[PDB]
Amino acid sequence: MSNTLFDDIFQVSEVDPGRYNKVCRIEAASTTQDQCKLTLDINVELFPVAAQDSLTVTIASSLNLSATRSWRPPQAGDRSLADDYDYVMYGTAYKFEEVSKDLIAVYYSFGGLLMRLEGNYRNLNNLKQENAYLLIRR
Amino acid sequence: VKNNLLTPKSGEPIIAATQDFITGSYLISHKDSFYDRATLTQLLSMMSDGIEHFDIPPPAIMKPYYLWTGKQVFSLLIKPNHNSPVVINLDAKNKVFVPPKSKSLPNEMSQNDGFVIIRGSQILSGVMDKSVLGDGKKHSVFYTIL
Amino acid sequence: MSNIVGIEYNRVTNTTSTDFPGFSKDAENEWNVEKFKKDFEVNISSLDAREANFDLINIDTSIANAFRRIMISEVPSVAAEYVYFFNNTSVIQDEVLAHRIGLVPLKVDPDMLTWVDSNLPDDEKFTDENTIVLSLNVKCTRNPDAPKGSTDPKELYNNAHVYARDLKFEPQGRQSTTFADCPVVPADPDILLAKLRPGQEISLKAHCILGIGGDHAKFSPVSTASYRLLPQINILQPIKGESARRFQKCFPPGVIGIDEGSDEAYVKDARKDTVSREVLRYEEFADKVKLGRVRNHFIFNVESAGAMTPEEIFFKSVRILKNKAEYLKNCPITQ
Amino acid sequence: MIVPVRCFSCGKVVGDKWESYLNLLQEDELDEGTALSRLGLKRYCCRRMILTHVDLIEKFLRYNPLE
Amino acid sequence: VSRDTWNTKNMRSLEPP
Amino acid sequence: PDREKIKLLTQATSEDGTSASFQIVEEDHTLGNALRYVIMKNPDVEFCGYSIPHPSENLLNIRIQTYGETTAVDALQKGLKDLMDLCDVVESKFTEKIKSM
Ligand SMILES: [Zn+2]
Repeated sequence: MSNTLFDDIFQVSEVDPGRYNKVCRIEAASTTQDQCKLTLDINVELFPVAAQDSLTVTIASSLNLSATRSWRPPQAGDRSLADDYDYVMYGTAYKFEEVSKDLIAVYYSFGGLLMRLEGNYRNLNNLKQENAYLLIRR
Repeated sequence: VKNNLLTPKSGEPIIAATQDFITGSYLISHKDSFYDRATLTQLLSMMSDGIEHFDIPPPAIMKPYYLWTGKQVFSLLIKPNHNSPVVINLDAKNKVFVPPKSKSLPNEMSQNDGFVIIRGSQILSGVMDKSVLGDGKKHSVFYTIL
Repeated sequence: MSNIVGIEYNRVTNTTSTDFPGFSKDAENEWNVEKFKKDFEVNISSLDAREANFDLINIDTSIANAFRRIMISEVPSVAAEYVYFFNNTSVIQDEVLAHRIGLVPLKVDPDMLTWVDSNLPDDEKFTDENTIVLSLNVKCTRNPDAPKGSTDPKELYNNAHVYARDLKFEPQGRQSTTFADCPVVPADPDILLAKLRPGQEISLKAHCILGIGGDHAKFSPVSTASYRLLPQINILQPIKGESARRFQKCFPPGVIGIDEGSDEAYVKDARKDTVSREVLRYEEFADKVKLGRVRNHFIFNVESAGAMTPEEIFFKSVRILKNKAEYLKNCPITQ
Repeated sequence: MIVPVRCFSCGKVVGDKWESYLNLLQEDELDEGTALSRLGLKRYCCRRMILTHVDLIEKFLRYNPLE
Repeated sequence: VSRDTWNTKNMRSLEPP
Repeated sequence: PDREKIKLLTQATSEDGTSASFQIVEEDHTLGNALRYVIMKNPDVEFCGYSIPHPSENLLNIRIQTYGETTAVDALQKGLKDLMDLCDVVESKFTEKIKSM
């Protein structure tokens, strides 16, 4: 509940594969938030995206609501987020930049799959930290 | 050899990746490259001699499958585990860099993977190019590690 | 995707197994027999004295390739190793003749020879349990009754062509009784070992021992041991009339057939199909066909050199894999 | 010089097919392709082993010094 | 064909030299 | 008692097991890849993988990393036994089909 740093419904404008066969840079404008734009690289082989479809994009930290140092998948029967989401990526917000007054852009890298999120008032929710899960459902 | 990785004429690196190494690095770091856990661990074992510990990071894709990108593979190449001190921060342009769709957009929003960003030894964007792994560039990964 | 290897016009996709726990949140496909034992299937398409075609279904690429590699390079076979030239007066150099004789495959069954130990002196190293001795004594003499203008050397001269059959088994001690029912003979006796003219003689004996294909190719018992993934052709949309004939010409003749009345094109036999992606270059069946390969369905074709049967070669390969696994399991791990 | 015993790539015995291939060419003449297919040389490596061979030993034997 | 040979015959050659 | 076949590489071994490199002589991709597949089918293994350090040496370093439940030696023994069972199943099916035909 309090682990979601961002959540919105986006209308996908463009989906173009630029010299790629399984990754597409989708462009999506928000619904009810006219200042909120979204550019996102998605594995369209696992999560196919077409033009002009509705995407629910949720940015969450601590998806699951030893000192082994190697990531371990959660148990199969674990009540967690991403159960109600088709496509989930894990990355890091590595840059915050201002695009104008009361409008900033936040950049995430999900292993090289980039995402640029544009908005105005999120200063108390989005931080430059490795803990950032991106959840998309259709 | 280790003390002479840079030519004294200009200081640019001269010992670096050759042709097939550059091609394989580019094919690994290519944005279409996704590896499951078994393939990733075999890649890391081949990268080492099977005698290096690797801290497997969380996969870039967590649903529907646990997939690692090739950029994560190369991030592990730079920094295999937490004991290794190599923390590299780098900004570089690949030799083929088509600019982002707008003049206002930052350089890593390039339409191709033409701009390399490395933060904390984590490759965030860009392919493993000749400008990043080859000779003559003072923004090379090996030049920075040196 | 999902177990089908994607065959595209420019690339091959989905070549990795993805059948292990850790591939997804559902930590399924963890190893257990009574699941592999129930899924795994063997389908023997044909069995001959020298060729076997069989299908390993629902087995992993790594295991099937282990079988193939062991067949090629780790199943032992008997081949000539040392050639002792009493006299070689022919035009072929002794080293070349020795190489050719070694390349000749012998129809001697292994497990009836013992592995040679090299830690012992030459005078005690070769035994009767250890070695097969084959002699070659051939002498060329001009045929006096040669027909007029008979250029052919076969009628012009006697023994002008040395063949593998000219190699004769020399039974040593027990060999006389153990190989009584099966005298060591060349699997291919028509191999042209050498060609001689009058006055040239070849006198040698060869010591044939067990060996390993990984050591020298002469010890490899398979002319070729290999597999191929079962091709899969999916016709997504109906193809009919004359585009159906054009579609049928993009595959080997018996692969896909033409339906009567229906007139649509349908896949008749994907096993007969060589994956040439000829249909993928025509931009009219682009949205109508999907080429694939079943990733865990293997069509093994084993052709023996002649020493053993291909089924015996394959069983020896699987036994070799099992035996090295067992030996490694029994070995104690040293620090 | 003389036909190699095995194909370089597969290891299939092709040294026992040289004379049969020659006889297919001369007696009851065939095309080289169908004569190679008749002998069982399916793979193009085994095909080239016979198709590209130059029988130089028959020419060397014209200089046999111990007649 | 279609007859086993490994069951009847002791595989001596498969021992490690 | 073959003490020179498989060795534990102590420099590449963690504390309390769960991470170890095993050097196996006279082995190559054949055993390496099958063993890696079988070991990766073990739910406790988080990292399996072999490398042949040099083609001129009959050598094979196989790296096993597990979670805290079991040790790399345990995982390796389990993988070897499971490969044994796999080969048993393949042998039984092949023998049955060869007999039947
Ligand atoms: Zn061949």
